[PDB]
Amino acid sequence: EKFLVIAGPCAIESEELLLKVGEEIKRLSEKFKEVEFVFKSSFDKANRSSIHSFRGHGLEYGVKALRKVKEEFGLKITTDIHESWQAEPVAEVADIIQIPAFLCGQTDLLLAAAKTGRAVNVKKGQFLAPWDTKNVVEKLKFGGAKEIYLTERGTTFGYNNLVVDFRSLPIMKQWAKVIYDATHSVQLPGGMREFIFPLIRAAVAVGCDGVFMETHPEPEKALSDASTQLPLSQLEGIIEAILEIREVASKYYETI
Amino acid sequence: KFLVIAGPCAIESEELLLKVGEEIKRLSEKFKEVEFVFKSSFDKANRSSIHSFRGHGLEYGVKALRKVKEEFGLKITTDIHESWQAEPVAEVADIIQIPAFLCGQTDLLLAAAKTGRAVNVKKGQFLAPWDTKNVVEKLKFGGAKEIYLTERGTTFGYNNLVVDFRSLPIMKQWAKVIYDATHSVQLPGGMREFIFPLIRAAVAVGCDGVFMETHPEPEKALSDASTQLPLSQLEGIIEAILEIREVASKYYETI
Amino acid sequence: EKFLVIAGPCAIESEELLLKVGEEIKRLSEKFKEVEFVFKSSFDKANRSSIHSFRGHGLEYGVKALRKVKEEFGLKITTDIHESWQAEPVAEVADIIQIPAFLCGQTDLLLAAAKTGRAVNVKKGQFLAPWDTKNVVEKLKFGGAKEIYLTERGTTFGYNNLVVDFRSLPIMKQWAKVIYDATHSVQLPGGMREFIFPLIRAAVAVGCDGVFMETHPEPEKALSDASTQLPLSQLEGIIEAILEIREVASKYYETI
Amino acid sequence: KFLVIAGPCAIESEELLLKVGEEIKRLSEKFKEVEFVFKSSFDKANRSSIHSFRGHGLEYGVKALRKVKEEFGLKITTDIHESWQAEPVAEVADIIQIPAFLCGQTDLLLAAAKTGRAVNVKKGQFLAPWDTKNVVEKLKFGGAKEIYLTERGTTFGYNNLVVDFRSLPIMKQWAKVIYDATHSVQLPGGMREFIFPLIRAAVAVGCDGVFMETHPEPEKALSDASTQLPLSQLEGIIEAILEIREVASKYYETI
Repeated sequence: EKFLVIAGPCAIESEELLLKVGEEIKRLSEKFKEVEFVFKSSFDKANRSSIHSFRGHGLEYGVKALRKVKEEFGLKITTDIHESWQAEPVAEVADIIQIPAFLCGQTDLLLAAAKTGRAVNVKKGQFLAPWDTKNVVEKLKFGGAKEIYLTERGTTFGYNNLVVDFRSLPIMKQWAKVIYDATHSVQLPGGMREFIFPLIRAAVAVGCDGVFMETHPEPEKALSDASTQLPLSQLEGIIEAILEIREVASKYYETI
Repeated sequence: KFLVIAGPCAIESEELLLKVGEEIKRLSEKFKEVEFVFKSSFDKANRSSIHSFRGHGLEYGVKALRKVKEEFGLKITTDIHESWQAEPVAEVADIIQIPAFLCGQTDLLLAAAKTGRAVNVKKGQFLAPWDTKNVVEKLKFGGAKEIYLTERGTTFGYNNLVVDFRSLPIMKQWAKVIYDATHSVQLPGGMREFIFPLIRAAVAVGCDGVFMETHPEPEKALSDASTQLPLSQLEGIIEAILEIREVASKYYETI
Repeated sequence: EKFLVIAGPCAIESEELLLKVGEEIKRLSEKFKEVEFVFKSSFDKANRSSIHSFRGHGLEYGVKALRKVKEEFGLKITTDIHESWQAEPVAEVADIIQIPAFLCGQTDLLLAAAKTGRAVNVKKGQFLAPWDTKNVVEKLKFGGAKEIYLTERGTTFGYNNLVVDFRSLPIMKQWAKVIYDATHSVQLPGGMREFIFPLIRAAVAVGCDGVFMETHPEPEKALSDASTQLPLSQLEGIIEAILEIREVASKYYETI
Repeated sequence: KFLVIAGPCAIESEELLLKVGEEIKRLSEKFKEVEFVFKSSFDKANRSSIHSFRGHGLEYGVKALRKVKEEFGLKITTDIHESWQAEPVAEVADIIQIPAFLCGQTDLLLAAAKTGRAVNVKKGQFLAPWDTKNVVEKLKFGGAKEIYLTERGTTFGYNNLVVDFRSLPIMKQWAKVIYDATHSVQLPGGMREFIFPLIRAAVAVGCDGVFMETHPEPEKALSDASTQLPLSQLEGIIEAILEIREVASKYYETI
């Protein structure tokens, strides 16, 4: 089954940044034909810590940029919504509607995403036990979603720290396809980078259906997640490595 | 003065709200020293199961709360779940409540501040005490003047919440602090026996108010049945925390 | 029932330090007659982080100093043991044998303490759930202990941090007398001081049978726990406050 | 070379030790690339219950391990619980194992180093990865030269352990790192189904060896029955981690 790689800059800082990253992703999709790539970027960071941090350029602008990426490269698209009303407009361009970790339990947002007919990817809340994502998936099916993903992005471990409990991959696999978020799982809420690659290797060795990675031409200048966004030039090598580890580990993946 | 926010978890019916409102009114008359605020949610927006009780709607709920504020002259507070609900709710609500999961949603906070009403944010289970500083700033930026931060527990492994009381003095540096006595002991996903003990700790440590869900018959509650306090037990607990506070206040640190 | 106050310098830095603190504790015992005071100090810090930190002056020296305190002031004594063989010699002076948090599950150390006929106080491990102290008490009874205490000293909460779950007081009270350790519960493993008094108020409001506090004439010069040891001149006020909070909260203590 | 430490949890009888030793010997002959070490405890010093199996004593245990080292020529490792046991154990044990709870007991570490043998410390459930640096220093001070740190999980709420794999590269800065595949998934106080998945993660991330308890019939084990790996399953798992390591080693960071 085709492995999923969801990647892109954290925030749609501009339509130019989007096309620049989109070009590299299109190139990788041509090389890694056994992979299904999905371009990701948020039209809005609705929950930055500080009121002074970069949020975005609006839904309208974001959707237009994302659509430009899709038209120009033939890339599938995914972006996250924050309130029910955003589902409809976003569904016009997004192949996969993403649900933020903090909102994984908001019934109406989930129902709004499901009725669009698009695929839905829910980031598992940092407060949520893996066995409790069962009802999240149940809500989505109830709302009409036929293609569902659950994304592992770490769990609250003391203050300002997240730990990844890899037991969650096979548990959530019982009711949905599982994606490992390599970027936000090492982030210190409220170092980090050096742990991205090692945990990604662990994820594919344990077994998942896809990986999610934020990447930017020059992370040091990103308007959000600068410290954890992967340098764009490193994406190819990371992908090649996980496909290699995936292949050799695959014969041992347990049947759920 | 000391704040006591109480009421049934969900607006099961304006009838139930009036029965609880009557008692809160009575206690209100008995403890003139305490500022009571009637609380109840018009919608349980994040029940684990799709097949659970959510409520009767915003309109029916606002109308029911209006009836309590009118019949008993009590202050009101209910929680909002999306930005568009702030204004209609602000018609009745004296204090707008922000759910713990949504404590970081900038637009929800700004829409709350914009109504001019008081705003009470439940500290997320994922949030460090010192990180509530930015939450308060967003509300100030948005024009909020009366701001409350409510302690409701912190994620401790799976399906468990622990109350780190160090948070009370930390959050107090930038806002009035309320202690949520009922959601702080519930396991997410012994509960009741621990509500009063931890309530006593909160007042011994020092807080500006206490938040408690109460129901005539918690057993039959449509939400949080396991943790809602029997209405008949409310007076005794209020008297107990006022006596403890009277003695302990002598030692509350300045900060 | 007489409230227990266990206090003293963390480590027996010298016999002079011991007599100096012992004098203040004797004075307080005369004032607070409704309190049972127990003088505490370790003849050895058997698990400092660094091999270079202060450990002590030996079992022999320590026991002799502790005995001097007992003879000179009529104060009850408590100190901790680290290996089974230490129980016998230590029992000659200690009225209460303390079991370190990390060793709360070592069957032989527990059995060695119990057969001395002395009272035993076990610090609850930072890894231990409160309902699991039941078997610790069972082991002690099996070994002959008739007077047992369980001491709350925090729980592992992420890295380098402890949280106090006050629900543990009424749970452990089901099988033993409970003591709240005001000093080590705010310590950051591997600020702190400002939280000592507030958490002590919480402990007595919830309800316990005693409090444990480390105190030193000049904390800033202590050879161990300098940051969290309470200034000796502050002890009287802390004790007075907890007796006041205890009295007003007492009528509400639940029956276990 | 890669380390594989395996054996039954408790020395239930030198007989059982010989049956397991035979298989480890065979695998030893099959995977010449791997350094096998036979492991078994002569005493379960911290069972929750006083009415549980502890063992048959240090003398009986050392004798039984001696029989394995003699009959099969395999290296040995057992854990000590108090300082006085280091020397007698060092007669047979090639590697002295320090229990996770006692990883901070200076005298136990020093007595272990003094025997001149190799020392493997299980990282406490309460210990941060970076704080293992001082543990290693105590052993060096004590004369230890071959030092191992073993990852066995971290306290995550009550009765639960989580494995933070970030610890593998952190501890590796000052010692060889071993991953304990069996105690890392046990709940203190799904287990088995998670042993192999996490073992795969450990080798994908990078470690110098793996630790696994195995028993001919775990169901009948006198200790850790729920988590000991069936002896017949050991070969397949070893082959699996060698293949994963062969491919993943290309990407292990230098550090």
